[PDB]
Order: sequence, then C-alpha cells, then structure tokens
Amino acid sequence: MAKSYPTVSAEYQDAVEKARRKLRALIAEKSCAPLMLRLAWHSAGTFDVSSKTGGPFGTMKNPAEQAHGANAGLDIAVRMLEPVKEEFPILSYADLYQLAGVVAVEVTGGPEVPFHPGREDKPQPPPEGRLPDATKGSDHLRQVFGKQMGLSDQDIVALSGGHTLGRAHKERSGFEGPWTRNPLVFDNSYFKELLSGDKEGLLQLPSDKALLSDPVFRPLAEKYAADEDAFFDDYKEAHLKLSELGFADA
Ligand code: HEM
Ligand code: NA
Repeated sequence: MAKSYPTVSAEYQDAVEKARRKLRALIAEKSCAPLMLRLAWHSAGTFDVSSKTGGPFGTMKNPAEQAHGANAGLDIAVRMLEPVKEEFPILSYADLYQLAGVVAVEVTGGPEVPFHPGREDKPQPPPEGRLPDATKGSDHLRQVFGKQMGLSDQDIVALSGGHTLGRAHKERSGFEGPWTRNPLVFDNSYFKELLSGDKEGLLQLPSDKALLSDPVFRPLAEKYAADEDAFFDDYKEAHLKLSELGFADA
C-alpha cells in the first residue's frame, strides 16, 4: 500500500533502457511474449506478505524454482533471456524478468506498465506450492492473490486477463490450447470468451470459470468484456503491484 523506490545509478538506468530495447526485438522476433509474461508472473506470484519471502527477486534463475511443478517450461524463458543478461550483467535477474513481463505486454499491444528498477537477487527461492491451483476455485484465488500476495479482488480479475496471451501445453501443465482466438494480442478478448461459455478449440480452466460464479468477480469481468480502457487501466495497476511484491516497501 506504499512504496519508496531506489534511485538507481545512471549506468543501471542505461542498462535497463538498453535491455528494454533488446527485449523488444527478442520478443517481437520469436513471438514468445506470452511465455515471457508467464515468467514475470510466476517470478512474482510466490510472494507471501506475512513471511516476506518469495516474489520477484530473480529466484526463477535457480534451477530449483524452475523445477517446481507449477513452473514447467519457465526454464525455456530463463534460457531465452540469458543473452540479455550476458550483455547487461549489471542488471539483476529480478529486474530483468519483470522488465520482460512489461515488455511482453507492451509489444503485444497492451498497456504501459510502469517499471521501477532496483530489485536485488535474493539467494533463497520461496517454497514450492505458493502459486494458484488451476483446478481450484474462487476462494483459492483469494488465498493466493489475497491473503498471501496482498492483491485485491479487482487485481484478480484484471490479472486473470493475462490469459489473453498464449496457451497451455500438454507437456507443461496438462491443459492444452489458447483462451482466445488471437493469442499474440493483448486485448479484453479473454473476458469475452469466458462470458460466452465453453466452445471448441479454446481453453477455460476452472480458475477462469471461478470469476463468473462470484458476485465481486462477475461484474468486473463483465466490465472488462465491455470496456477495454477499463480493463487496460486496472490491468496496468495490478500488473505493477504484482511486479513489485515485497520490493521497495514503506
Ligand atoms: C489463478 C491464477 C492463474 C492460474 C491458475 C494460471 C494457470 C495457467 C496455466 C495452467 C497455464 C498453461 C501453462 C502451460 O501448460 O503452458 C497458464 C498460462 C499462462 N498464464 Fe496463467 N495462471 C494464472 C494467472 C495468471 C496471471 C496473473 C498471468 C499474468 C499476469 C498469467 C499469464 C499467463 C500466460 C501469458 C500464459 C501463457 C503462456 C504460454 O503461452 O506459453 N496467468 N496459466
Ligand atoms: Na488475445
């Protein structure tokens, strides 16, 4: 609910901007924005507010966190981004993975998520099992996002909009296919596909369905389905809170 951002060195700021450009060109070229967003998201979602452990602090680099079940396939993102670290080694992995999320969203047409650099790489990855269970429901979402992460009900619907990008893969999570007809375009189509019900060739996890069966989550999804500026605004807000969990507080 309050931040005090470090002023990083001119050289770090220059690294960040150089990296941002390189991420644009890497991402746009290899069309892997969605997996990049997933890396940022999974790097940050592990934060627990009561224990002040986990969160966007580079730990996704430790091949132990890449071995967490929930994280199958992030090792591809981590290897894809290493050249970027090779050229700007002063950057932390913490910063580099969140900047990739931000750049993913912006390249695919989505809102401008501000970026405040300065995350340190911590040494101890969080414990496995903090991220949300795709087969679970509305109250689980509040346990993960709400009680552990400290985000709000609005953050949950808006953020669940990240599934406007990309798809599931059988070898990673078990589920298969995309949520939307245009998986390389950041728009509000995800909430439109939800409210439309199940259909062939499009995925819907039970955690997706949870948003339609809840009096708070339901109208938010309706709003975002109808109003893409509303969605882009709230998403921008939530993505930014997500990207700084435990970072630069007070
Ligand atoms: C309850 C919350 C969530 C659940 C249960 C969940 C679960 C999943 C699952 C099972 C996949 C498919 C993985 C695979 O086999 O490739 C996936 C993909 C993805 N998730 Fe979520 N996720 C959640 C929240 C989020 C959030 C908050 C974001 C971003 C802000 C996000 C971004 C993505 C993206 C971009 C992909 C596509 C990856 C690709 O195309 O390779 N997810 N998610
Ligand atoms: Na889309």
